[PDB]
Amino acid sequence: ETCENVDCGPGKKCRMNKKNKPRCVCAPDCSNITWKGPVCGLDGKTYRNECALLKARCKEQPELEVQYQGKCK
Repeated sequence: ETCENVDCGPGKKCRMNKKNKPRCVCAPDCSNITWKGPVCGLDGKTYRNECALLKARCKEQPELEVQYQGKCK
């Protein structure tokens, strides 16, 4: 019933939802990133930046990566 003493692991952080229940939500660390502009994902969708691609990777697509820098065609 609280975020205290709850370890979500790497890439996740605990957060209380609208029901006062602690949940592990995707909170990827993006400090290691080099290119800071938009990136084209292996799903063919552009992401405003890699940080966002990592969030989506963690939330829905495990095999998602950057297939090239810049916007997708």
